[PDB]
Amino acid sequence: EHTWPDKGSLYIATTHTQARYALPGVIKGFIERYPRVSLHMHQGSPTQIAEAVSKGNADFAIATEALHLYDDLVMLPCYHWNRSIVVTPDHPLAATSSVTIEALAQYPLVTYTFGFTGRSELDTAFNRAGLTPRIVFTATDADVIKTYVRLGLGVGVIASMAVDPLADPDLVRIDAHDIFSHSTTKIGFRRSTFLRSYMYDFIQRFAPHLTRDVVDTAVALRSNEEIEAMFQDIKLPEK
Amino acid sequence: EHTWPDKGSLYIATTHTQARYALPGVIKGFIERYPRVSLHMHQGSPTQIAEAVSKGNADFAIATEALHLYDDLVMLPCYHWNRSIVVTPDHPLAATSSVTIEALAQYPLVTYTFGFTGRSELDTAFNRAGLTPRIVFTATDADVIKTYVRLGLGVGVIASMAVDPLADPDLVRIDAHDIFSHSTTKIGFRRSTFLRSYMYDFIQRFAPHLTRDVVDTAVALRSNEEIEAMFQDIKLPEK
Ligand SMILES: CC(=O)OC[C@H](N)C(=O)O
Ligand SMILES: CC(=O)OC[C@H](N)C(=O)O
Ligand SMILES: CC(=O)OC[C@H](N)C(=O)O
Ligand SMILES: CC(=O)OC[C@H](N)C(=O)O
Repeated sequence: EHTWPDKGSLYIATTHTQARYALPGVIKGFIERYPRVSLHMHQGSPTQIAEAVSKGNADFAIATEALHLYDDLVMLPCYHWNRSIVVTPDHPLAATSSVTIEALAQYPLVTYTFGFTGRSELDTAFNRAGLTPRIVFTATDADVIKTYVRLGLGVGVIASMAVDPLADPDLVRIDAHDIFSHSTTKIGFRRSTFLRSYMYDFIQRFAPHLTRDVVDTAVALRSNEEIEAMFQDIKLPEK
Repeated sequence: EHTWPDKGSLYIATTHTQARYALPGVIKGFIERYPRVSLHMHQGSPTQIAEAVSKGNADFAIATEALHLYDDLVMLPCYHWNRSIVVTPDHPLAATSSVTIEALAQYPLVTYTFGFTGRSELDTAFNRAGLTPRIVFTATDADVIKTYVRLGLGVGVIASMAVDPLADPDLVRIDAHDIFSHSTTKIGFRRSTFLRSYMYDFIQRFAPHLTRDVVDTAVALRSNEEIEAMFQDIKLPEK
C-alpha cells in the first residue's frame, strides 16, 4: 500500500563489504517503497567505483576512504567502522584480553588487501609501532578470509560487521578498535547530479544523520574538507 | 609424519571464486605436506592478478580467461566450469526445464561484472541471440549475488561450484551449460620462474592432468596458442 509512484533510476557503485553487510537491509527497504524506481548496482574495486560515478556510469559511490583520491566531486560521511580479529578456538590469541598491537604481529596474518576495504592502517599502523608483521593472505572480502582462518593459514583481521555468531560460530571474535583506528564509510556523488527525493530518502536510511538539509548544506559548502569538518562535533554511527 | 623438508616460498595471485571454491581444499593439503614452504596468497581483480606475476610479486596466477590479454608469459589450462542460475523457490523459472537463453532475458539479472569472474558471454552471448537483457546487478563474487537473489532484485547467474545445498538451501539451482559456453580456468606463470618440486605437486593437485612432463612440454612449446592446442584431444575437469 505504502508506495511512492516516483519514476526514475538509481545507479549505485559499491564494494563487497558494503553490499554484503551494510546495503542489503537498505536495498530491500528501498525497492519496497519505490517500485517505479529502476535500481542498478555495480560491485567493483574502490578505485574503479569512484571512476564509475565520475564518468556518469553510476550515481552514488558507497565505499570507504578510497574515494579521497578523487577530488572530483562530493563526498559525504556515513558511518564509522573498525576491525576485529578472527581466530580458531584452538588459537593462543583466543584466550586473551585484550590482544595488543605488538602481540598480533607475532602471528601470520590474513587481512584486507591494500586498497580494497581498509588495509592500512595495516602495514602502516605497524610502521608506526615499528613492527614488521608476516602477512600471508590479502583478500578483497571477509568471506574468503574466514575460510582461510578455518584452514589455519593465519590470523584473520576483518570488519566487525563481517562477523556474526550463528552465521560464523566456529570462529573466535576479538575487538581491535583499541588496536586499529576506525575507518569512515563515505558516499560519493556529483554536484551536477540532481538529487531526487528517492535519493535523499536512500541516504538518510543508510545514514540517519544525513537529512536533506544536512545533505544540501554539505553540497552548498564547495569543499569536501569543509564537509568533513562540519561533522567535527557531530557523531557518526559506529560499526 | 609425511613431510617434505623443502624450503622456499610460493606466492599465489588469484580471484574470489578460485580462492573460495577451488583453492581451499588444495591449499590445506599443500601446507600439511610442506611446512617449510612459505605460502603467500593475494586476492584481486583478474586484470591486477596477471600484473602481480609479471612484475614478480607473485609466482602463479590462478584465474580465468582474463590472463589472455597478457601475452607476457606461460598459461596452462586447469579445468572447465559453467554457470547456473539461482532463483527463489517462488520464482517462475524455478519450475522449468530447462530454461532457455531467450526465457532468461525476460527477467532482471544479477550476474558477474564484466572482467571479474566470467561475464561475457553475458551481454555478449545475448548479442549473439540479438537480445537486450535487463541486468541490475554486476557483482565480483557469488556470495553477494545470492544475497541479492534472496532479496529479490533479480535472477542470479553464478558459477555452478558457487552453489551447494545445505550451504545455500533456500535457493533454486538450474543448470545453464546448454545456455552458456564453459569458461577455462587457467594458471599464469613465467618461463623464467624456476619450477620447484612443491610447485609441480601443487599444479597436479589443482589440475591432475598437469603432470611434470605435461607442464615441461607445455613450457617447451614457446607459445600459449600451441599449449592450448596440445590439450585439443585432451579432456579437462568440468565444474
Ligand atoms: C552494517 C550497517 O548497519 O551499516 C550501516 C547502515 N547504513 C545502517 O543502517 O546504519
Ligand atoms: C550506531 C552506533 O553504534 O553508533 C552510535 C553513534 N555514536 C550515534 O549515536 O550516532
Ligand atoms: C571447484 C574445484 O574442485 O576446483 C577444481 C580443483 N582444482 C580440483 O581439485 O579439481
Ligand atoms: C571432474 C569432471 O567433472 O570432469 C571430468 C573430465 N571430463 C575428465 O574426465 O577429466
